[PDB]
Amino acid sequence: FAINKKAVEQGFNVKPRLNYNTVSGVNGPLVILEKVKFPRYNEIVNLTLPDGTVRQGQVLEIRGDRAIVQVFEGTSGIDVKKTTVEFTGESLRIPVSEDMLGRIFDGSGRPIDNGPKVFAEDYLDINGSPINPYARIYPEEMISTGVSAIDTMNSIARGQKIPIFSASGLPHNEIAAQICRQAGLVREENFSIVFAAMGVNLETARFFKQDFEENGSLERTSLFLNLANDPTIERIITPRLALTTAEYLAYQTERHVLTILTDMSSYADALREVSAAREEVPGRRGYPGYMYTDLSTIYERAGRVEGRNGSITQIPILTMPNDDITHPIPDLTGYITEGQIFVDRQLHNKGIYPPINVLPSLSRLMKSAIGEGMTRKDHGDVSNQLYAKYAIGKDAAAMKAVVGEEALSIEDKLSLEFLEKFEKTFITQGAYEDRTVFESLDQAWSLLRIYPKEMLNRISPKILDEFYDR
Amino acid sequence: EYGAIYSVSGPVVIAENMIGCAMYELVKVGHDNLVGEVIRIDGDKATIQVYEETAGLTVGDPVLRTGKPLSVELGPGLMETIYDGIQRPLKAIKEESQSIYIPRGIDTPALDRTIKWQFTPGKFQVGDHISGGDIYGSVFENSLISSHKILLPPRSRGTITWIAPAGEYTLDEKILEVEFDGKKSDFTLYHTWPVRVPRPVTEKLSADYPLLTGQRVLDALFPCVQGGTTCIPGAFGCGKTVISQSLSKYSNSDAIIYVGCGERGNEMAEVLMEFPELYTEMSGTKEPIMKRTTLVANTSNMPVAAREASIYTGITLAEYFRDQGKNVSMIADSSSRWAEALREISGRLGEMPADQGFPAYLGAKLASFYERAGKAVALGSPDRTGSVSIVAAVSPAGGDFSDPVTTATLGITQVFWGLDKKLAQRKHFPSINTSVSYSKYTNVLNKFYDSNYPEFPVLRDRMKEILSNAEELEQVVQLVGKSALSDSDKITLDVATLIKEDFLQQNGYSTYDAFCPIWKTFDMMRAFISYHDEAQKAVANGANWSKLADSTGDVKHAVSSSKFFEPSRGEKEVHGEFEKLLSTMQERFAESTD
Amino acid sequence: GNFKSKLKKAMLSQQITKSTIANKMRLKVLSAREQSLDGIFEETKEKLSGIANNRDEYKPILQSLIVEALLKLLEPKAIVKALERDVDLIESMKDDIMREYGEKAQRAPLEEIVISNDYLNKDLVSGGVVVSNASDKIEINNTLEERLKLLSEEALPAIRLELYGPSKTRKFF
Amino acid sequence: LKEFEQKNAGGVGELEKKAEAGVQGELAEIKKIAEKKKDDVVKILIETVIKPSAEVHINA
Repeated sequence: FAINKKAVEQGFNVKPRLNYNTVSGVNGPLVILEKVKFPRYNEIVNLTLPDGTVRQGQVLEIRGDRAIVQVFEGTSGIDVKKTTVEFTGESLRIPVSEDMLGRIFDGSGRPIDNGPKVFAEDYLDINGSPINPYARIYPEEMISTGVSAIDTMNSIARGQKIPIFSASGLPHNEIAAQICRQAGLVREENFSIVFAAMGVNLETARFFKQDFEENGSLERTSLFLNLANDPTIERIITPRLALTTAEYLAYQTERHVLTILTDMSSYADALREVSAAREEVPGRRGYPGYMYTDLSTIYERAGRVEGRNGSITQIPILTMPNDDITHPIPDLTGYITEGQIFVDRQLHNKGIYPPINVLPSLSRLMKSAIGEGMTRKDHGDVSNQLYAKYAIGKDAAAMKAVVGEEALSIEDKLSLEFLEKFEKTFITQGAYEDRTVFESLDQAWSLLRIYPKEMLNRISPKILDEFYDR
Repeated sequence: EYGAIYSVSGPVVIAENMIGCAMYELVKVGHDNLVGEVIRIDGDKATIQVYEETAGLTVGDPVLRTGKPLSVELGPGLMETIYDGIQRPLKAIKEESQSIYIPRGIDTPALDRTIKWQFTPGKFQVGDHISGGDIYGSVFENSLISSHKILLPPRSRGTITWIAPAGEYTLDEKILEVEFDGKKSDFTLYHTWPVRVPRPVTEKLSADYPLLTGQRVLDALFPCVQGGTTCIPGAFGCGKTVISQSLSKYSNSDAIIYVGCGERGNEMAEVLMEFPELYTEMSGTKEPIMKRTTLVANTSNMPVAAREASIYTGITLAEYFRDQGKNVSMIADSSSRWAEALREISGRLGEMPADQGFPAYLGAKLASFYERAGKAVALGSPDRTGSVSIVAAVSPAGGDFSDPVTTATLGITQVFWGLDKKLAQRKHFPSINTSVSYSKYTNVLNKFYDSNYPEFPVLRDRMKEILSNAEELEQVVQLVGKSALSDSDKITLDVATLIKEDFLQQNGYSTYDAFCPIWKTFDMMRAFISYHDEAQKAVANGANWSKLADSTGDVKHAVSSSKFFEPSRGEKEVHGEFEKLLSTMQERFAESTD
Repeated sequence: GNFKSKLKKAMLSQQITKSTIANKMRLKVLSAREQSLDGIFEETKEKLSGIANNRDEYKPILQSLIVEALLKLLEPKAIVKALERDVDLIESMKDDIMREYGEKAQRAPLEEIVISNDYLNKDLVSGGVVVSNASDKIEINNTLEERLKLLSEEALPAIRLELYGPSKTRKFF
Repeated sequence: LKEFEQKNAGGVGELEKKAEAGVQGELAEIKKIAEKKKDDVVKILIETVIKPSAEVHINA
């Protein structure tokens, strides 16, 4: 009590704030003040247009006695004779509390569910601070998503940051909904969700809301919605609010958060948008040079820590512009994150759901995840053999389509049959068809038995002797 | 005396009333004394790059000076610990703050100032003459490093007037006094040095001793000499972490300085809690590796500027250890991040760019940095010898090999280990593109090879030509098929696949497939070449290879499984096993072919 | 199969309804809490208005408020606007204002003070002052109601910790 | 199907009253605690707002 109280006794510290009236410049999304007294870098101001409306913004540069304020909600209609700028005197901060669960917030974090203002427990700077590596522990426990394609060859550990690449016009939303609906552990249900969507159409938002309604999980989650109609500059704020709330919950309440961002492509687009507004050096494809650092800042809030039992997990959703991995967005995202799950077109064109391929997918934490106390030793070797045979089947199919069926050795036809059966039965599963690791692996064993035992190379003899016979 | 802030823009700060400031002089700014580095000077004002977060700074904040450049404190205790980019211990910060974040403006000594060391005097006595770089006593540091030599800092010379006796001291004690023209000299167990100035050295030399890495392909086709440089491009999926970790673990270096410039960060915790139980037998036995390393960690999340000084600190520490005569081997993690930081700083400063937005001096900076590596003879009386061998790992943006940073590096380095993406996707984990990757220390190493393994050089070229011919026949067979293929071509393709599946695959998790000594790989590739040669001889003598291969049978399986032999069994028992396998294979080809 | 789909969607509808009921109950509870807190704030306004009707106590309070406004403003000249009851004592104790200014703003004593012919909506305010520089472009709204409203955004954590006990779930403050 | 719909059709009021009664004690407890600790908070707020604090920007 007293320990907590001493941390809050400084609240009763009323401090008047001065509001200037010397707006002396404007262009694009930037506003320029003059004769400001002792500026303060990266603070918050509240404008007041002549009609009484008030917009927010933060200073980005401080010359000698003049601050280049940046406005969020556009700049049209700003007067030079009547506007009145006001200074909060402190950086951007938001209230937080465990009561935010079950509430819906707009892009700026104010409630939009007809409820009252959050009865805050304290305020926190949105940007946060880094975590010293010495106080970090990588995870060693496996989550069971029920999706065989994931829970078999690309496992997920509590603490990982696995993005889900995707292309416009694919059911990534349904995959995310299924994952959140089947987020159980291998083995309570403390998996709070802080879904935070930016720049999305109305139907996606309503679909997500209904999906959360049906599973009786809305009372265990919070929503940060920012549709397309909202201002672009404000877009870059929402993920930071979401991550701040997630880390607060996971490191000051010992919860097990599960955050699922979406459409990081729109966030990068907003970065480009209000980056070319200024004249900073462009990177590749006109993107800012420091997008790598910014994305690192966004992503590098993950994993478990020394003292707190809480955890955290990120599943951001990407939207490749023209189905190219070499695009800068996926490039940097892969450079940062720890493996990712991929989605193809043809598989979707082939009516296969979930249309997940595995050849380009990767997950680093598999090594620590799999083992004995959680799964059978075979786990890793089974996956490796599946990779090898799948690749061989793919190349054999290509070559056969090229030349014909005459040069396809018996092994080639076996590989073609294996590839067909795999892509037709192993991956396909229903919208509500769960698959625990045990039964999924047992089914997977069925597909390999088509091969004669001896050819299997990447699998140790013990596994073949003790499992292939059955 | 003091200066006031005049303008701020993210990481760049411009002060005023700064007259006595020099260029590159270290400065402390803000009410929390954030560290900076003056860059450009214009009258009263002088641009500063800040090495920490700049949020909430206000115009009018006082600015201080130090009058000395950036420097790192050497001496005992450096090793077995973890430091940030600007030489701040990390465990001490967490313990003192009892937090999980890094409190901005926190200050701690570089080296622990409380513990005491069992010092022993050297061989010099009062009245003797000494010059910079001469040892004057050893210090016990660890069971793995019994002798931690202490040195007289360069550019300091004279005749010793008083020395301390054997005993236990803290590194604050003044254990030596040097009498130059005046008696203004005192020396404790430690000193400092400006990072941007490479440490002096008596003279360089030519490296002619291989840097064993434990990897089959690396040691066989692209050897790395103990004293050279390398480069490891990638495409964020090639899994280059595996080879970095393997060489940091099982290499034969006396010390290693892992440095992380813009890393995922979690790997730092991985190495932190993974190393403490992995023993080495270089000296005595059972000594855990963590008593053989120093980590300079700087995650990509932490401020941009520190990514600059991190690598300088790492290389300076490596040079210091080399000066003791121990063949240290530093290894970087991502050079591209350094170039990105430099580009960002240049662009924010508002200066004309160069190729792909980068500045113009990046090539010169990279060349100067790489030049510090190389074997040499220490500077001092004992005449000890050391060596450094840096191993960078570039990371292009699009995954190709045409970005400016990679092109600049390839003009400097002399060993190239390219990493393909598709091979990694196929789980052929040591995925190295054997088509473009090349080495340059091949010829010089013959002096070692003839003494140790005369036949190795001809055999490596044998395999190289075999692989080249297989790659030349693959496209023709793909575009036509096996219809127009002779028996010899099919033999070549089969042996090429056998090599790609056996001699090129590895996994650092199986006990036997974690470290391959030189002799094991030598014998294995010897056996491979002998098998192919016998097959070619038989088919030339006349036999249907389609018929011959089925009869040959089990010998192919035996050579494929040869790698399963437990390494370090006897070092000669395995030699006898290889001899017996070769003999039985030759007999089989003598009879089975018949 | 269609009947199975129909019973599935019926179950979906009833589950949605019960979830909505739970959400509405939680919102009602939170709204009640907020209404009680606002009611608590309400009393302070009338208490301050009552306090603002006693000259003996009011005078030092007003003097201190104007002094704080000037100290933060740091200008040689100033303009203050309110009901002009105390121009005499103010501009005469403005000697004391200059004295305390040089005591704290030791750079120099204040040059002058000017009282505007404008006033405030005293039905909307209960005293206080508004201070602006000579050029009348930099203002510090520092009335009693404004101060109370401003404080009503920073005491929320302290107010919570006082009214209720510490959040039993919180483990690290 | 119609019988199934009617089964939970009439239960809407049942659940309404169930939840309503479920949250009544907390509702009155909030009022009671608000009454208990009201005056002191008002006194603290008045003391804080009325109390000035001489200051000047430190960098000046």
